[PDB]
Amino acid sequence: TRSSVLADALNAINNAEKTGKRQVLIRPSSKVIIKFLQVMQKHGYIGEFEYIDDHRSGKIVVQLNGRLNKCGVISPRFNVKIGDIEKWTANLLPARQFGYVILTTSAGIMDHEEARRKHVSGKILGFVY
Amino acid sequence: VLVQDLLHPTAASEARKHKLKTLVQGPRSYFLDVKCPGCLNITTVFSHAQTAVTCESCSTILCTPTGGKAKLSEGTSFRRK
Amino acid sequence: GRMHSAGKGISSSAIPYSRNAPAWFKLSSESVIEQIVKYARKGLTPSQIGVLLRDAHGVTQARVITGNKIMRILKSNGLAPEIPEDLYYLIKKAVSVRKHLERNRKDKDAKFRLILIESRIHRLARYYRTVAVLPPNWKYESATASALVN
Amino acid sequence: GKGKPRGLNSARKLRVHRRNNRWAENNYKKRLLGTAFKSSPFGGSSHAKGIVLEKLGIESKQPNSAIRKCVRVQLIKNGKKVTAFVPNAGCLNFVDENDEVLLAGFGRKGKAKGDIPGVRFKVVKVSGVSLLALWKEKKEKP
RNA sequence: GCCAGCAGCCGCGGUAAUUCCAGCUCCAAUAGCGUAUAUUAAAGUUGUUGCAGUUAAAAAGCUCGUAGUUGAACUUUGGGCCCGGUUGGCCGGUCGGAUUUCCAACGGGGCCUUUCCUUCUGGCUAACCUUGAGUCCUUGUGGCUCUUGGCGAACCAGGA
RNA sequence: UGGUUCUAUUUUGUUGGUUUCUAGGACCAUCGUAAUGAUUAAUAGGGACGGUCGGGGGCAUCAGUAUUCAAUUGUCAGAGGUGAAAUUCUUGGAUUUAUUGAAGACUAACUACUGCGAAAGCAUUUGCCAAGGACGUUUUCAUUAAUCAAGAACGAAAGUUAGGGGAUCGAAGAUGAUCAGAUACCGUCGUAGUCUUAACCAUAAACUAUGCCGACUAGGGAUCGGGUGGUGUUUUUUUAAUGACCCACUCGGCACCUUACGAGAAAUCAAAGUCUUUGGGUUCUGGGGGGAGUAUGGUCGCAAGGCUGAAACUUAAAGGA
Repeated sequence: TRSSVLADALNAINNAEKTGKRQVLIRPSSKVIIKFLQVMQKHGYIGEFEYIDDHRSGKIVVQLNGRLNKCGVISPRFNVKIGDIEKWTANLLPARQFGYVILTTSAGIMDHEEARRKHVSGKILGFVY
Repeated sequence: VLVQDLLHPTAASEARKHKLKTLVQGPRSYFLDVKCPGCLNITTVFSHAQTAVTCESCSTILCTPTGGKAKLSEGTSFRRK
Repeated sequence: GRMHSAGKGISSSAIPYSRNAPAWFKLSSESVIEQIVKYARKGLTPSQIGVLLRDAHGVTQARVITGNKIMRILKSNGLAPEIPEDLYYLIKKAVSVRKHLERNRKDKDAKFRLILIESRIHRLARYYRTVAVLPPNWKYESATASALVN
Repeated sequence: GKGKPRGLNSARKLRVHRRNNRWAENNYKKRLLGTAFKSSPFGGSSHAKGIVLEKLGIESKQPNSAIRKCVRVQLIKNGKKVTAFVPNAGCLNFVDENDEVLLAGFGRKGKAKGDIPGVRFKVVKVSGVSLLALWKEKKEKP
């Protein structure tokens, strides 16, 4: 089916952006996703993005920059311990600096560098660069 | 096209595009207040019948069901709504 | 894409957004209640009720006009039927097929299709297990359908 | 969605569908029946004692001609009957019939070396004193 | 002169053989060399690190499945004050190391910003919200002697 | 806050047993304390709904037409057949023609870089029967999903078991040809089989000789299926309406071109790319060439046979581009 949501829309967003679409439309709207973008956005990777409701599981427009390089969903959703992310960054982030791996705790549908300032960890859904 | 407002496009592009994509979905079918000539009565019929409905009781006939839209008889004002 | 063939059909209804009223319709809610409950004993099935309601009188769905969903209502009134209606057409199909298999044991297409169909049923019968709407144990039995309806 | 189950509860079906696979890979074949103990000469070894029979002559495989020097043995164990191969010179001479010889592999496993056919061993010692010496003349024989 | 013979493999030898037998001559190890066997590295030709599977040897005929194996994200972040370590500079303070102001790095305990610290009965207090007195000296948040109201986790020891 | 219920340290000598004093358990109702308490809803899933789509399946009808045969209908020499032949039919007038008939077999052209199915595989027509993909969706449930040793459906044809069918082809068998031979190629007949019901077998170059999930890289122009928009093309009927059409857009296909930034032994590859800068998830397989997918055991089958699968021995190449 559609067996999983976040995935489906994400992939189309790394298949809009590749071609230089300035944007996207994506179907099944969640909370999950709303939250996901709200992380991405804070970090300078998209803008605006103009929910639309239709009383349904609902559609979401995401205006572009042409920055996005790449935002795969991970995906069992594994478990993770604090000191373990130190394995991930370098197995899927080009650098270190930068470019956020990203995970789901309790607060928080929130990356790892903010995670230090909180000292928390659970399961790791997508990742950006 | 490298870009476009898909929010609101043309009115065009909807009329033609398929019911289930105008973004927010909405039906095409719609209802249709019928004076058989004899009576003044006014029966609320649907554009896609499936049933022919009788008019009110006069026992009259109205509108045959086909693929999609009734074919209504001769008499019938069929003002829409 | 229909669970049995190579077929990816698309076609339902594009309930319209408005939750409340048609407005252009100005008759009463009570009004259609009466009407359904009028209809039922006569010889109904909820599936059909709406069709008949739609094509003739005000309605648009029961749904807007009341705060229920046909059935719910028949069930309050006690007209639900011993069966969940969609089922009582499948089993039927059973009898109506099996019978045809037995005038012409030299027919495969039909055979298969029967099974296929035994299965629609078990799965749909497993669900109207689960959720308290078939007295537990119910199991479907090929041969017991002909004095269950006629 | 490549061919493998992936979500979370897909421990069970994995520790099986490698443990099946491993099979075929030849190596993990030797190590479970492991062959090594039943089949082959040395069984679960590296070296052994044997005592010679004839001094057989085996010509070449062919891009070659080369009439080499081999000896049948009697081991001092399964008894197989083996042949084996000699280095250096004539080397043959220094293996005077029904003498004690110390055998080892041929660094190839199983398999079968260079230009020799069904042949799979070398003569390291004799009497236990080298060959290496009883050809660079650091000892001699009883 | 394709016969003897050598040659781990490629291969020499069928009348001038840089390979055989042997002379001289040189090369390598050298009180130690060779020889055969087994194992290792060589072997990323068993492989988790590190393989190959379009045709080289290999993707099951295709799908469902109980195990096995993996499994989207989200549940205190930030900021606020402290106080101290010991690397690194700037004085060496001096007959090659002792430490202070100047001062970077960097950890780390407090505590507070709505902030569990399983928590009660004592004994425990160890710390200052204390301050009964005050002042050596750079015309003072640079320096610690003292009992009285009041700090509990610096901790004994029974429990819930 | 009762009650209820357990106790069983502690004093009215004390040792033990009623049982009253105080203190710790624990509970159902009970007035009171609370911001009283339920994560998004993954371009993950499953489902419902709506127009749909398709040569996806089965059961039944329906039509084309050829072939063969036979009748009827005519005329009158060879016809057939071939590289060239001959066997073969020829007053018992074939071969041709006319029209009707009968039977089983198949579904032309359309018909393509196109359709749908898990693959095998599926095309005359219509009616039931239930299935399904793709979209559309301010429906729903909420991590249920990925691959899968075990196990279990389907599996071209051939072939088998017993009935039906037995036109045409046509191993086997017979033949005449060719040929040094010809048990083959060429020709004419021909059981069996091809077809179907019901039951077996489970192999294939079952072929993209390319496991699936995913996620990301670089341009295009086609097409099938949807959907959206354009006072868009005709339809003309009076304007619309739809419908075909055009174009714009998209999601999902089935492919194709062009590059090579990459990869490769190369031939070539938008995947065989993101791999010594070596690691997203997991199931199968191979490790020189033969011996040999044999001998053996074990097992499924009535049998054909399948799946499982050695070793001794031999060998310096066998192979790819």
